[PDB]
Amino acid sequence: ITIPKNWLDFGWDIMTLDARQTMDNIETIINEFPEDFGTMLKSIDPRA
Amino acid sequence: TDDLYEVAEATYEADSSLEAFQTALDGVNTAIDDVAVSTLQTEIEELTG
Repeated sequence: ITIPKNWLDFGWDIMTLDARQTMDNIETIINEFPEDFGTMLKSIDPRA
Repeated sequence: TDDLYEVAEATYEADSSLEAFQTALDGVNTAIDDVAVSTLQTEIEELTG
């Protein structure tokens, strides 16, 4: 049963770490919207 | 008595050959001591891995 132990330690990152990988991508992707909103405020403002 | 001394020595042929059974049953244990204990090593390589 050390066969599992050998295969696990790298393999489980696909669940363990990839969640964190992909969320930071998602969180930075989402931050394009606060950016965009910031752009649209800075462009709507001069109408007044 | 002689007729029973023949039986005595007949018990002693069987006695002496039962020392041969000590070889055939007791020294013959050794395969146990091998196969129980030359046999983690093949599986330990999945620790080394």
